[PDB]
Amino acid sequence: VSHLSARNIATEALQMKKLHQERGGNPMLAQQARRVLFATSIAGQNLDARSVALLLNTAVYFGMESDAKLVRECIDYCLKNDKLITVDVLPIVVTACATLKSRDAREVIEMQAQKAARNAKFLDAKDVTNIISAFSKTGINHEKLFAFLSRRVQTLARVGEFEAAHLVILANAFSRLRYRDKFLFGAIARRAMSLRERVTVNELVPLIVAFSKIGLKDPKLSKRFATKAMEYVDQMNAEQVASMFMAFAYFGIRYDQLFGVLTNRAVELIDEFNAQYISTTLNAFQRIGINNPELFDNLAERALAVVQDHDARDISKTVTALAHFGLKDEELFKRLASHAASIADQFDAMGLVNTAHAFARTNFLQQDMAVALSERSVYVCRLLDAGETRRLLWALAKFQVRDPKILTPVFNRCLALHYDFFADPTGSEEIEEIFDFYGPNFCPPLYQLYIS
Amino acid sequence: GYGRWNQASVMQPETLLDLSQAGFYEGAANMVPKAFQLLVSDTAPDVVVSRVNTTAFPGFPSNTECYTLGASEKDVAIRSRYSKVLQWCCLNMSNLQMDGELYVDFGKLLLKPSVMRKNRRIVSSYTLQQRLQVNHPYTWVPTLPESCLSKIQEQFLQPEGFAPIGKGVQLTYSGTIKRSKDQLHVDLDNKGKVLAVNSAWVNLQTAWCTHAKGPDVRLLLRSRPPIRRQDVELFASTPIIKLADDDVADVLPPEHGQLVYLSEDETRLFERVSDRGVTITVREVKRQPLIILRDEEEDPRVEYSLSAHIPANAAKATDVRAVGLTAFELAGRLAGLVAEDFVREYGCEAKL
Amino acid sequence: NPFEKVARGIAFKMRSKVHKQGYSNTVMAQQARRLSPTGLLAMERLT
Amino acid sequence: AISFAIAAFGRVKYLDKKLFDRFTRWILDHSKDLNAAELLLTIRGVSRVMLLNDQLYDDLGSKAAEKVKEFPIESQCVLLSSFGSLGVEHERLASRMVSSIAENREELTDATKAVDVITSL
Amino acid sequence: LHAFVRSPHYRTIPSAGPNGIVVNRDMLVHQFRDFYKTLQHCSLVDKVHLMSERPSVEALRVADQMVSIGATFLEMPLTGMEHRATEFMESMRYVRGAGGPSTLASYLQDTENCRCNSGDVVCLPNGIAVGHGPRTNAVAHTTLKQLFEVKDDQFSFDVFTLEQEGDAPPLGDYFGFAGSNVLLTWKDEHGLLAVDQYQQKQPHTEMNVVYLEPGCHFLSFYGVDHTIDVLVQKGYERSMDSIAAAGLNPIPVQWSEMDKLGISMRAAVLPLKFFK
Amino acid sequence: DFSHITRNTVWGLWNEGNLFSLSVPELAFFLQEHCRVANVDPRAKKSALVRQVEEILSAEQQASATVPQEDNPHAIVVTDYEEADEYGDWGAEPGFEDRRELDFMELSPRYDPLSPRAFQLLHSETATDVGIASIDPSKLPGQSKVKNALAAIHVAPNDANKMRFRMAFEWCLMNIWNMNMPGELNIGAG
Repeated sequence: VSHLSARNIATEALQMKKLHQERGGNPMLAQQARRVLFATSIAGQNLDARSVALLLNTAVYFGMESDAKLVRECIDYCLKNDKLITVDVLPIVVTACATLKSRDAREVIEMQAQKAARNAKFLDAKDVTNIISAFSKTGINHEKLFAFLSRRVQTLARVGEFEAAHLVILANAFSRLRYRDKFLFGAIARRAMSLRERVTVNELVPLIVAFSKIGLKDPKLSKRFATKAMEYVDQMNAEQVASMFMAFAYFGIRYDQLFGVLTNRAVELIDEFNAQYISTTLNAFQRIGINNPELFDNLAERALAVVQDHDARDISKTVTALAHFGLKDEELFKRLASHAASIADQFDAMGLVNTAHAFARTNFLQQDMAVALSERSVYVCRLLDAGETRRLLWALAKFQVRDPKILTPVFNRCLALHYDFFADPTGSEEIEEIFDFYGPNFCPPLYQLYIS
Repeated sequence: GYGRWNQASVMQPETLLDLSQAGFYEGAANMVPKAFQLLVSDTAPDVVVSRVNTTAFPGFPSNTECYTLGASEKDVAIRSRYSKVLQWCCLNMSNLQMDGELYVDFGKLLLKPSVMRKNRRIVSSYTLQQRLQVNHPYTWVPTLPESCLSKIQEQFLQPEGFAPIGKGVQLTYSGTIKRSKDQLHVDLDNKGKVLAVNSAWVNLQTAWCTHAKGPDVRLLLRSRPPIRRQDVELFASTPIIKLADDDVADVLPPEHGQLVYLSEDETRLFERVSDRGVTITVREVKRQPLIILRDEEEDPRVEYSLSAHIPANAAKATDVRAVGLTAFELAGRLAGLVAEDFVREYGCEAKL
Repeated sequence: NPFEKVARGIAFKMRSKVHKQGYSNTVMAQQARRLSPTGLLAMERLT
Repeated sequence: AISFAIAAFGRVKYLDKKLFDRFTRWILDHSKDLNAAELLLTIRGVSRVMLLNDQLYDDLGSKAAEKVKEFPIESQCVLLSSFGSLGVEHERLASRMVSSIAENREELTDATKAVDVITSL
Repeated sequence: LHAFVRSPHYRTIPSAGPNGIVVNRDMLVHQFRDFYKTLQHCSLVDKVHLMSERPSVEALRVADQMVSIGATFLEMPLTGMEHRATEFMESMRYVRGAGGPSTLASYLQDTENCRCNSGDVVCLPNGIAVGHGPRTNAVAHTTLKQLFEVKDDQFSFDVFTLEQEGDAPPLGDYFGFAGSNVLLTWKDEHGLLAVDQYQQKQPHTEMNVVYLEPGCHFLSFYGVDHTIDVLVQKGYERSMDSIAAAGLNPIPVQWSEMDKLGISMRAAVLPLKFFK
Repeated sequence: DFSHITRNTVWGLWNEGNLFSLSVPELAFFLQEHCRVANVDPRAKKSALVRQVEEILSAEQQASATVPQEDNPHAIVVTDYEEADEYGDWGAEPGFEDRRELDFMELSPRYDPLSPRAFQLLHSETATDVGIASIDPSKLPGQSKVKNALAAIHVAPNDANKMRFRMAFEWCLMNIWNMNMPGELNIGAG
């Protein structure tokens, strides 16, 4: 008996999104948009392709899922009316129906893939990069589509037709998509190389990150990227410092001069360190092996200041990295142990066993974390692999834990996987330790299996 | 029709449409996020990675590129999934500033012919779980044969810590009221005085772990919604029931609501504390329904119940999953012990 | 601390996912809308 | 107090659903007895809140087309722009209403209003 | 304002084209990218799109399919072009990729018997010119008389049927036109004949004429926009001075090898007008 | 006032834009207990209390609900260098069961060698398929009028494997008959 004009509603929603995004985002605009859009309902009106994609985009932006009536009504008219979708409105719909968990939200994407596979040839640069960016987030792995789009990108990159803003998008989308090709990445690198002095640091670091994320590559490419990184170190903050430092570590090439200049310039912005990404820059050293102690002490001095920010992964990685180059400074270690004990509720199996192994390595054992980690181990002992199970068992052995409810499941698991447990030579000494610490009484099957 | 209708004011550009909606979020049904589980024993919905040494194959004899599949155990997957879902649900409930309790009940599961379709007998577990979430066609009826109490006490009650506390064979009444918007539950004393007036239960985590020919267990997590204490005080002066020499009658005024289900309960209690502050409580109810509304409750029913208590502080100190694991472990024992008489002389469970 | 913020966001998103326009709630409402077998003949008698 | 309220609501875009439904039902029940200078006060108010009703707009358009001489020039322009904004169409209203704006052309402030009327039409 | 070109095929490019002079396969590819850059900078075309690769080198002629006279298009008749009709299909896609189908020249393609070539029809301010010779019939001129003709004080549009000899090249090759009443013509018999034929028609045009040495390929378009620029081959130097003396900025481009191939400016690009 | 007014109730009222449907003592109690304000004059009318409650609620709200539906450079992330919903437990996936019967096989939308058009992994020890069977619930206290009732029972893996195999085989037979290619079947050991 009364509806809302969906076209003008879409226009108002577009204006509301533009105002919310560019001003800071007070929740009033979000609630206003949700209240307006909840009553909206596509009906016997005749909305064209644009007026449906706009509404779907705004609705998903403002925090709506398949629960809402509008989203369910808008995911249709795409199941049944497929020819209406054009290249201009394809990425909007494709990236709108990505985080949706509905089954019907995964069929649409499939259709779109087909309608892109035969049309990856007749596109310009902007359409190609928009479509690639839209399809990156969904998670599909249609090989023919990716091959066609890679060809088209290679053809377009022969004569300069990409501004210094779409190379980042293309490289990031391909790297996240987990698809590797020497020719495409070489062409992208060459095109980025041609636009000299146009690419700023803010547009250079993401390219390095994307290329490093697919680090299974060959030299002479990171060699040239080292040269460009020389002059872009001055006007960049700690975030890109740490990110590109991890990227260069993952490249696997020793850049003595680049590492030296990075160390020289990094100490000025030690104050900007929020202690959240200190884990990555600490772990990258362990990844490569550089043992410069000056910046290590500088990093360790900025720890007690910021520990609350530290998360479970951050603490685990930091302690694992500090295992090598063992300062064993008790003042940081007590506070870190207590903080991780508080956080110890949320953790990860593999992370659990590295944390226990590092704590046993550092020879600093206090009752609280010891008992807490021993309690939380049982829930994850089920899925650990051979060496990881061995490390956890030795961690309990160092912890002096005799509770049958803790040792029984791990002993059962190692009994069920004795062949791989006893086949590790590098860890051999470790198994040695465990039995001569505990004794022969616990698991007689393990007794005569070892004695064999 | 006044005030210079021919001079329309200049309409400001900073006007965006706004709507007012009332009652959209409020309601007992739309209160908290929910979850569901449908678990059948003797299952193994998982595959195990393994590798072998294949040195007798001409062509690619290296074992690095060798991958093989293997089977797994039955209970571990079920227990892990149940514990993970319980942990997530309890974390959410504690995040919403609410209190709740764990519940364990013994009985049987019955399904309407709606779930079955096209004379199929093998259905995916995911498909069944998704199909039992649209119309709720399950018809669970709690029951347990009474000719097992001799061996019920011989279940390691005392060795575990279960002891008989309080006064047994207590007589009470349990009734429910259907108000204009919600439902209320009332506990009446043997005399007729109301003991407690609470709100309808809401189930956050549902688990329906079935079993063999014996009884199956339906572990649950519950929360209690708030209630105006004005209504609590109001349902204490107006009489609800009148107890004659033999018969009982309803006197509730029509303006206050309606009596829809009332029954007589004979209760006794047992308690255990396992050196951890957890209170595992066993209760007995040999209920005989008196005033019924629906049709499928007209029979005497004796049933068991296990319970614990998880206040709104387990998100930081108390290990929630341990209580659930213990309850699931000790429910299987009582399921096994009464499995025989559940099918021998009373009951028939022809699973084929 | 970031994990606590993530947990708060996820919990409140899941809470906001539940309202009166849900698919399951609509299904139960329409199930309640269904008339009884005698309801049809009662409407015919009224007509 | 219905036309005044509708205009006050539509001048600030605070449409209330059920209240507006009852308002529309009332003004549909008694519609043949609405004096001039009140159709103009309700059409703008109900069109600035983006309500797409067919019967209500049909009735209001017919009533406004019946009484044309009472509406002055600026009222004519605003009444045309109100229908024009949403996208609803009415042949009788436009045909009967552009004649007055054509005959009284010389009283327009300038040609900008003329091109605005043409666009809205 | 929309221009389409096609990249050459490196594997199937033939040496020693139909003039007895060998060609360098690499040099074509080297020069094509510089031509692309000049075309996209020369401010004569709004957009340039890079067509995909195809085996046949005769497919490098993007033109000779479809001519833009106004908001509408005109497809060319299928007469002797059937052997490559398939690739024609592909071309249209790119056009439709960023443009509408317009009239599809239903009126022109299905005009009983048709003989038309892109280059016989050249637009002019309030005028159309059809090069009646060995490529275009009088039926096409009558059809254009029916379609693109309006006569009034302000609805003034005219069509000129220009006579030429049998051995003359297509009309748009030698005598062209550039904005602001400047008319470019070869200084040969064909150009003089065309200039005289135009002069006998509509004396009130007042069209200045600039002469170029014969054998020069140049590209110039009326366009909805007004611009002072021309594309000239980087060969004969005197033509550049002759055209620059009149106030027109020339832009040189290298087409030696492709000239030996036999490919002209008119067929190297496909001009189009796209509207809303 | 009393205990019925909680954080969830006020949050819902705030999100539905109906905070004024509350009494002054309720708002005063909410400000004095939940928001933890210093003190409130017991004279302020509805507007001041509503504005104060609203500002306090908005200021302390920091969990962003919007998800950016756009592409943006300059953003650095280190993450790579459904699982909960895989078991289908945290809700009812809308628009389910309304699809072609392709649950037992993986079909994705011409000739190509070494390109399986339909894959179906199978196992003998492990089978993810439950079964149903009939029972007589007449004994049970309350089901004294229903004669048939289905219960979930586990099944032998071999029967489920055979059922999936024949379900795929009928589809393959129909497809190959529609195409009418020369049909061959191979059963290889290895």
